[PDB]
Amino acid sequence: RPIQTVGRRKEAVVRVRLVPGTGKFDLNGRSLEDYFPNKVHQQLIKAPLVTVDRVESFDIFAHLGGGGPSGQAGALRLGIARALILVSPEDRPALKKAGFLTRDPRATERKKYGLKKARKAPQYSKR
Amino acid sequence: AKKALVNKAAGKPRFAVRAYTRCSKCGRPRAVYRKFGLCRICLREMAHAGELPGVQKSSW
Amino acid sequence: ARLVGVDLPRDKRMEVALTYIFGIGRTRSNEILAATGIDRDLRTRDLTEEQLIHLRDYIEANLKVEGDLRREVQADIRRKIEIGCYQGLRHRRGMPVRGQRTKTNARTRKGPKRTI
Amino acid sequence: PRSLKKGPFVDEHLLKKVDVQNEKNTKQVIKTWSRRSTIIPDFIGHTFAVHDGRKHVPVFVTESMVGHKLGEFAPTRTFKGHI
Amino acid sequence: GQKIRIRLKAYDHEAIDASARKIVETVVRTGASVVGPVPLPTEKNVYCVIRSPHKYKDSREHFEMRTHKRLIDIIDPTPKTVDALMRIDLPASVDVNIQ
Amino acid sequence: PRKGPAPKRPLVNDPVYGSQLVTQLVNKVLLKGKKSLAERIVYGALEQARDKTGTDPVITLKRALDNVKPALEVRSRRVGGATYQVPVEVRPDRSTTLALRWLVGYSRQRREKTMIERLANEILDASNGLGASVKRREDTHKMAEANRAFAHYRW
RNA sequence: GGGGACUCGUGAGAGACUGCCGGGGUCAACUCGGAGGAAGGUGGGGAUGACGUCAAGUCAUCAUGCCCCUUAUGUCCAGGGCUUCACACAUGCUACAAUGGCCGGUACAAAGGGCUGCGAUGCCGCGAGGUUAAGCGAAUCCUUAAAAGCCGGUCUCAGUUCGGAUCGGGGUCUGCAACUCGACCCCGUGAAGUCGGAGUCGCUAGUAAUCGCAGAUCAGCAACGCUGCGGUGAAUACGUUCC
Ligand SMILES: [Mg+2]
Ligand SMILES: [Mg+2]
Ligand SMILES: [Mg+2]
Ligand SMILES: [Mg+2]
Ligand SMILES: [Mg+2]
Ligand SMILES: [Mg+2]
Ligand SMILES: [Mg+2]
Ligand SMILES: [Mg+2]
Ligand SMILES: [Mg+2]
Ligand SMILES: [Mg+2]
Ligand SMILES: [Mg+2]
Ligand SMILES: [Mg+2]
Ligand SMILES: [Mg+2]
Ligand SMILES: [Mg+2]
Ligand SMILES: [Mg+2]
Ligand SMILES: [Mg+2]
Ligand SMILES: [Zn+2]
Repeated sequence: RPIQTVGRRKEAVVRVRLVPGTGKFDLNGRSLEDYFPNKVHQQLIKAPLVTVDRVESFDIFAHLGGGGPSGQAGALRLGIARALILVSPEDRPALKKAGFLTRDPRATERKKYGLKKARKAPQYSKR
Repeated sequence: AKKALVNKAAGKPRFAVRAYTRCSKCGRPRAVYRKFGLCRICLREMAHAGELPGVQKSSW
Repeated sequence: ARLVGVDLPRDKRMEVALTYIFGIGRTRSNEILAATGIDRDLRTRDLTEEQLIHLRDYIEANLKVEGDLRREVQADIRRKIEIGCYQGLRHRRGMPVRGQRTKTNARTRKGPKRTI
Repeated sequence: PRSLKKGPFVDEHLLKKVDVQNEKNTKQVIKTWSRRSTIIPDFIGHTFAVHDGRKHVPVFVTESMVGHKLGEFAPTRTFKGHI
Repeated sequence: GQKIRIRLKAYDHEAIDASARKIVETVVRTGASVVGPVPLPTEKNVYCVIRSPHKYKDSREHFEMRTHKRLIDIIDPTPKTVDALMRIDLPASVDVNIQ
Repeated sequence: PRKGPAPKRPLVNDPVYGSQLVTQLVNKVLLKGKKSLAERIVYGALEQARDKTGTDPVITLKRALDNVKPALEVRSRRVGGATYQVPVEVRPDRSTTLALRWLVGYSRQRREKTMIERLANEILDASNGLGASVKRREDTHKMAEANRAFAHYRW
């Protein structure tokens, strides 16, 4: 069976299809630099791949949906780390120490009634 | 509200834009919804009493 | 380079340089410079005198500029006063004429604060 | 009614108070309660009594107020000054 | 084929699945075939009123209204189950459609 | 707060320059969540910094900070009927924080056109010891060297 | 066509309890730190307001004891008023620009609304809109193009290509009707404002800050309000001396 994993960050959902290859990020029918133009997002897409040193192999492609450019970048970080385990069960103590298996549950706090935002209160004005 | 003005809003007024909605239970002119036909006060008693279905308190 | 009596300031791009004429904004300056073939990205110090003849006859045939626009404005304000309409009663006292709020505002039609 | 698809708006109870006077050429004052009516080029020379809230105000359509409403010439609010 | 499409809508859970899994189970005994109850997404109306009848803008109640929606879509058409879809004891809170 | 220290937040290494000091500089430039805008200023000003020296700019950046780190600050306290300043020692991770606030803070009111060239002048005028952020080092020290008499009130 | 792999929708479940290990403590409650784990000590957030205080608020949601009006304080309608304006305060918005304005190209959302409706597509109009009409009682069709962002070009510190108040002209839509007193569009005009005195407010993490989108009321709308939704995303907290 092919490798079918999923990671999700805030509202993004990635579907990584890790295949053994030469290293090529054709995300959603689009290359890496064309989809994530920022250099900082490109560091954490391949950050699970530099801890294990398989950056020259294991070419991926995924489906991207929901969220923004950084939620999709953070969700794809979780998808790589949850795909290397299914092809290699011995680098599990290496990825868990760097904090790459953690889903990082951090959502947008809801607006509360009587306040302008989640926590931002109006002016006080005691007189 | 006044009993003369509750019957006026129920009938057929001249110049059809002149019509408006009151609360079906008390006759309040303001803050009357269209899904229920009730004002915000009368919505609050009947949703707690269970007298109109689907509606309960919400938390997310 | 005096065009209509307006004296276009030097070293200014011609799309913006024509906006200093009283009656020509930015959108009119896109069609002054379209029927006369002059490009937008042109410094006004490189303005050929043969080019300047082509926009001293397009303006006097199709637009309304200094003098005979500033007198049309002060006559329409004049017309509302002698008929005695609402805006003529409202132009005489310096209060806003378009139904603006006059309780905590309208500092433009009035002066600064007075603080009685 | 303010669009150039349905013409101007004059009340039906005011056209047949002036078209019964345009034909027999009299200048009687019209006691109206219709501020919203539009001065059209048939009101030229007539005089109206427009209701402002408490009384009737004599307005005289000369020639040049032929594009306005009839209620712009009867000031509703009274104000002199705070002192 | 796709001839009988039913569109059960209700206000509460444990009344829309009990009315489909065991009550519109009464047709597969005739030798028909269903594709199971298909859960659709749920509508959530939102209301937010002032608690006080006067002057207290900052105190509020939130009332919702969930409408659960399911779909069954039995495949095989038989003339003796046309009436067997009519005489079914539905509860009061559930509305049925025939598409 | 009342209940001891709060856990401070980690900073990942910057991908272009292998150092945590650059990614700590982009968070002082950052306003209104425009982080990709704040990274095009700090990456831009460091590349403008190597075109006037030739030296690698994160080596230029650390010599810009070693001339604006304060060693003594001047925290205040009220004692009796007159309040007066007290010199205390600055811990090392505050000296990095209080210096990067001064490079970004005095470059926003410097006389050039773009933020990329205002920041690149203040780094180079602090690597030589001539800028206006350097002058606040020997104004913080002069106010801390005129108050050694009050060093016995350390809260 | 078809597929049950992945996601999502939504039903029933598992999961976190100091359960396990080490140190401190009457072997106590507990406490500091490790292993596993998606999550660790209440995982984040909501719903939830004890006995009572303020003769706190509402006789104008409703209900009501007394007192009062009954050819008027009842009641119908047309106009006007709640929108005034020497001023004073409070809450917001847009700003004073280069971490920006404008022009062109190009990515990425969530939660909602729709039959007295949603108006695709095609055409006409500079545009708000007009007209024809396919589809859809909606995970199906429409609302729907998210905007900040990214790339490139221009402006060069000026009361300006910043600001968009005010005023002149011409329009559209809703409605019996837009004068008093509606939003929106176009052309022109281009005021104050160059970061704010004493004082003072909010916020400890997906927070503040900033950028848009949807709803309820609603023919239309003075929606910059309210209640929600997601995108990008900080800096600090030594400490209890002082308020
Ligand atoms: Mg937010
Ligand atoms: Mg208050
Ligand atoms: Mg109405
Ligand atoms: Mg409890
Ligand atoms: Mg009292
Ligand atoms: Mg009272
Ligand atoms: Mg009473
Ligand atoms: Mg009336
Ligand atoms: Mg009012
Ligand atoms: Mg502008
Ligand atoms: Mg653009
Ligand atoms: Mg067109
Ligand atoms: Mg000035
Ligand atoms: Mg300036
Ligand atoms: Mg707190
Ligand atoms: Mg509306
Ligand atoms: Zn009611």
